[PDB]
Amino acid sequence: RTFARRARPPAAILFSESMQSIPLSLPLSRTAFFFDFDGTLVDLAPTPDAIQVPPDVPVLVDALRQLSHGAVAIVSGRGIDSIDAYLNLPGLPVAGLHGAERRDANGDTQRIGFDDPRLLRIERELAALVDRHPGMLLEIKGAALALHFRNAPEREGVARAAAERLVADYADAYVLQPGKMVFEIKPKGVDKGRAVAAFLNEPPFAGRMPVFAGDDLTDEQGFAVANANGGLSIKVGAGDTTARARVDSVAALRAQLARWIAAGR
Amino acid sequence: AAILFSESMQSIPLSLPLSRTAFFFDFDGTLVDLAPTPDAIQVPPDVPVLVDALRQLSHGAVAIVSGRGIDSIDAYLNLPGLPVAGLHGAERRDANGDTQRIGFDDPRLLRIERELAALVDRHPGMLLEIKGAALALHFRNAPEREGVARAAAERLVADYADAYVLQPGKMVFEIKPKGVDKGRAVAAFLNEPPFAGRMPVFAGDDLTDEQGFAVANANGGLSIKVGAGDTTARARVDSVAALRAQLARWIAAG
Ligand SMILES: [Cl-]
Ligand SMILES: [Mg+2]
Ligand SMILES: [Mg+2]
Repeated sequence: RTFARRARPPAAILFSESMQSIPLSLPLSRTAFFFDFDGTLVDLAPTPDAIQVPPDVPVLVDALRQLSHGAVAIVSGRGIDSIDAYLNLPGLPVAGLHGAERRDANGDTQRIGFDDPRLLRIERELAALVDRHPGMLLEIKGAALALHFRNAPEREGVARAAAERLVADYADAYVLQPGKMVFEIKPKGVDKGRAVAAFLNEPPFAGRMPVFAGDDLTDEQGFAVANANGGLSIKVGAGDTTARARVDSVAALRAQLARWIAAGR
Repeated sequence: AAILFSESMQSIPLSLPLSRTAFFFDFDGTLVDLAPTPDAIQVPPDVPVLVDALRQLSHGAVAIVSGRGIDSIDAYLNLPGLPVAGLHGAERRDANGDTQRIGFDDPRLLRIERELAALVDRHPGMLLEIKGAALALHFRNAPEREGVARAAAERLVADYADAYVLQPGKMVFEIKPKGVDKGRAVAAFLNEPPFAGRMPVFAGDDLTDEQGFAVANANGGLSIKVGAGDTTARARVDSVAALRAQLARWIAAG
């Protein structure tokens, strides 16, 4: 009785399942761009509050946004408000907190897990933990928490055991997200891949070839979704990855975006 | 160090490391309920008890930051040597008991005040309110004189733009010395022992507290808005009583 007629997909480029060379150019108005922030567009700093955002970063993101007609999103472990504080690009689509909050292209923001009483109980136990361990840093991120040990590397074991134990106490609602010198605790059932897939179901992203660039373990789910959709996954820096392409550094990734922009306009 | 709040909304934490936290509280509408007139406020004895307990447990890193003057705060709190920034920062008693004033007795303020006293004497309904080092030109009871009030106030501020700023309000134009606001008072405290180096908490209820929220946030701390309204504060509580309940729990956890 009913059919499922589709329009020919706007994507004009497909990447196969193999390692790939980063293209010289991309048809910017048929491509969707998803970027992690720390360690990807901006260098990782000794603490989250110490990152330095060069002026090139907002200029390049905004030019990509213009030339692609809005199909650029930040998909970060930071909160949306933090990303807004550093780029000040009004109305930029942002998935923050590994997908626990997302602002779509209309500017509507959805959040999950904020004000959850269990997070406050987890937070209180981690606060006591970092009290006993100088050099560890507890970062409170709205609906998520980050247990940093970059300045106490000898405490990686106690950070892991504490975070794994608290997550297990609330395993129905929370999940662990390891990262470089950090363990983050975040609501269950949201991730960077799901956030990318949600963007790709909405204008202006829908039907376009996706690009995803990231540097850490959380980003592998973004690479997975970009690959499943025939797109281009770019790992920044060293490490095993499912990304199809790799660049050495934040500067080298930045340089790729700059070339795509120049080739476009 | 140890505890950082990100730029995001935030829940009120169940506890805080009191010996490593700095606390800054607005007074009216934040620690005590709003009143129709300034002297009609009632300060329950809970307020000085909770403030003093936090002062002891944090080893001195508690300050009041209010538009009220220091002497008024002392009259209601009776807490000896409590650090207090009064009159929006125009007077500030530090942790050593020394009071620093900005613009008090300035010859220029008295000249501005004399010009405005001439203006208000001609135009009934207008009222000149004198607030130590700052002035307020009211026209609530003479609303048809708003343009006269605006031109005169702007002209006088312009004659001393080096040192005075104009701030419009509801049926009023405020003339304040430069560098006088709650954010600057917070910032000054955080450059002094025992506040220096500590994660700040700042609680407030209206627009004059927004700069205090911004300073707490810049330092990775906890800004708390009392009541409804748009704010830059990261956390929110429903009421004066609700905020007091948070302080009470933080103390009891200590
Ligand atoms: Cl993820
Ligand atoms: Mg990253
Ligand atoms: Mg107030």
